[PDB]
Amino acid sequence: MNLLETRRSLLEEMEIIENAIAERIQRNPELYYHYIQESSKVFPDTKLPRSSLIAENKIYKFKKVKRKRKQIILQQHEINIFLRDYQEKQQTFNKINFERKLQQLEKELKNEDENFELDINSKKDKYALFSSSSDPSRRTNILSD
Amino acid sequence: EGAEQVDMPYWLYKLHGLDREYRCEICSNKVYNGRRTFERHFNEERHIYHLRCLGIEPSSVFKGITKIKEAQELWKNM
Amino acid sequence: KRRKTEKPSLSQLKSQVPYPQ
Amino acid sequence: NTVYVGNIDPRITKEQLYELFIQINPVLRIKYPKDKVLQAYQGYAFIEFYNQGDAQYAIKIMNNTVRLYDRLIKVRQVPIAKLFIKNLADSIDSDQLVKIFNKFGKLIREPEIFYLSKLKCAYVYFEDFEKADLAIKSLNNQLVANNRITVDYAFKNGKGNAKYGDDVDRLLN
Amino acid sequence: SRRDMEVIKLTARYYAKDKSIVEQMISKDGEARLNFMNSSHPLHKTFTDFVAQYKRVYSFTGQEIKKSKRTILDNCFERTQYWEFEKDKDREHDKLVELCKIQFAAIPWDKFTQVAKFDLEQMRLRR
Amino acid sequence: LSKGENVPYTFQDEQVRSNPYIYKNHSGKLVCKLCNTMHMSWSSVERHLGGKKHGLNVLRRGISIEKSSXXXXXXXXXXXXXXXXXXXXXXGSVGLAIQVNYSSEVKENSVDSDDKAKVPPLIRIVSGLELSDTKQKGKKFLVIAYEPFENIAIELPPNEILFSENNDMDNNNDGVDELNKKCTFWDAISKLYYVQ
Ligand SMILES: [Zn+2]
Ligand SMILES: [Zn+2]
Repeated sequence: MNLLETRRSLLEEMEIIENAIAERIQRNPELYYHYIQESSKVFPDTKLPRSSLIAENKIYKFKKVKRKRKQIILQQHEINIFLRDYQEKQQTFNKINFERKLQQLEKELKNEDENFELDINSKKDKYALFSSSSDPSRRTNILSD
Repeated sequence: EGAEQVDMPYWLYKLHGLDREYRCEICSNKVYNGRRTFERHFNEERHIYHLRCLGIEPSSVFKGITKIKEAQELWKNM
Repeated sequence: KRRKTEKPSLSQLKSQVPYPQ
Repeated sequence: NTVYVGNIDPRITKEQLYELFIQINPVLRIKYPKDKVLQAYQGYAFIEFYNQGDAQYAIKIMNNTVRLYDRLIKVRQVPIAKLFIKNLADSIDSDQLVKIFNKFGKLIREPEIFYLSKLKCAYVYFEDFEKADLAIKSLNNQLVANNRITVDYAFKNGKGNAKYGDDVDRLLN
Repeated sequence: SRRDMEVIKLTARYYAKDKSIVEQMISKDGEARLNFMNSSHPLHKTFTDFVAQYKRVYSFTGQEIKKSKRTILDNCFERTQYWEFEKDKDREHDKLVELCKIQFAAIPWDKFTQVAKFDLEQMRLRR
Repeated sequence: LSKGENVPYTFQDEQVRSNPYIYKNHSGKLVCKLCNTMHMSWSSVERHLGGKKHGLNVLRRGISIEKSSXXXXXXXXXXXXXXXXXXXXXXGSVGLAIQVNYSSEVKENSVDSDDKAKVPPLIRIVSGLELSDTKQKGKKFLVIAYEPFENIAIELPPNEILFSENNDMDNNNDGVDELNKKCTFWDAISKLYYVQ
């Protein structure tokens, strides 16, 4: 097994997760804001956003719809498990990090030529594995798969 | 989701008289969508086939036919 | 209404006619 | 009575057609279309004679005879039972259908095989409403090729009405 | 597609270290298998991705990532912020375009006053 | 208003017509053979042509052929800018390139109220079939326009030059049209509009 591929897939998954919890923080800034505010009173150094942003529930220009408490908390616990995954992958990654061989492997790649099958499930199954509304048919449950 | 704030000849077929519900009884209780079209049914292959094969001979006396029954007594009058 | 719906069929009218067409 | 004529040069005019066919028989009427869009003759006409005797005569003598603008002139003379059948077997050939329904009644045309829903169905054309009633009576809800088939009238709503027996009887007559 | 994927990613693995092994392989074998090497073949683009990615793994080899929870959160927030910014740029652009359409639609193309009668992409930049 | 054209009567058994449609029947009135509409004066005729009715009948006749097989407030000093035409060539054919220069902060110092100031010059291909004088015609013009300055035109006898085929990779910001995004550059910092 070429470690390059494994470490690659790792960095890629980490990227995917960051992107997910970032999309979340995007749709409803409260998710971060809420959190950050509390953090403020535990670790005094923490820099917190402009009050106006917090109130208007906006991150830059667009003011986002206010969400109810149950959902905010939910997504916060979801992001919690996400960050857990991330921490794990980061860990394993830290613990993990010619021509004749090129043709050597390219030769074995000829193995099982008759494999009629469409393969669109590596980044899609992950991207999907971590996105909003991943449970219902279309749009019923905010929770990711 | 995404409610962010900042900071064809309709009158023509009625005018012409088409796409209006109508039915011919002698032909398969068939439906016709226009009165001009049904007035064109009077001279047709299948309509004359229903008449002539029915025993009611073709052309212009029977034009105003709708139901199968009345034109039978009309043909007895013929 | 009733007079509009009272009308005889045109084929009923043909029989009264010597030149029905 | 009326004869179709075709392969006509648009330069052939109405008086030229008349003078042409009066040589054959007397001509009652001539309908010789004129395109409004192109303002030209579309190259085929209709000549209505005084009877189908002169009509057929002109069909026999006139066909492949006169040569106008190097192009030859052409002359040509100018309701059944339908049963829907559902859940057919995939091993049932159209010819096998023909064999199955011939014993009940003569077919005016060939069956029509189509797929609904996966679901093999066919339209069978009988020349007789009564023979259609026979194929219905015997073949309705029956097992052929180890598959249960349903035999009824096809929609037009469905065939087999009271006026349908009356007029189909006449078309048989 | 597992075959294509595998060959792309493998030739990408080797191409990431030397870039000389593939340029030799192409001349040695002569197989329509590696037809993605030319920028003509669509997949080529994705290739340019994979290699880059592998090139990246070579970046911090011997260095560990010690990002903490706080930090990861801060980062995801900043990414969000970026996305919002980009979104705003897109919006503005759409607006300007709209203006242009209005004015173009609203000027006299019959006020003629002619005189005579009869690469830009690298030019539409700055240097 | 007739622009000196001679419209022959319908019965005169058809010199090429501008529009082979408007005729005069046996009487003196003017008619549209397609539309079958009578018109008293040539002004009414022009209303008919500029009307959607006639156009619809034109599209219907074309279908028959296939079957048979901000404007108000626009500042205008009408000042002719300076163009610099030059025969170009690349690969694999020949194309034209124009270099239009604009004012050097001479008069644009009095108007800076973000009123379409962000809008760059615009180009359009116009057929000479329509002119204020309507005398001669039959060729195209590559008109270039900017709010204050006066319009400019360049005659294009060649049916097609530099009319490329999918130059970029189909990206959709229509701006004004495929022509403008496809082949124009607006050096707004120096006020130089290039077109090719
Ligand atoms: Zn009928
Ligand atoms: Zn008109």
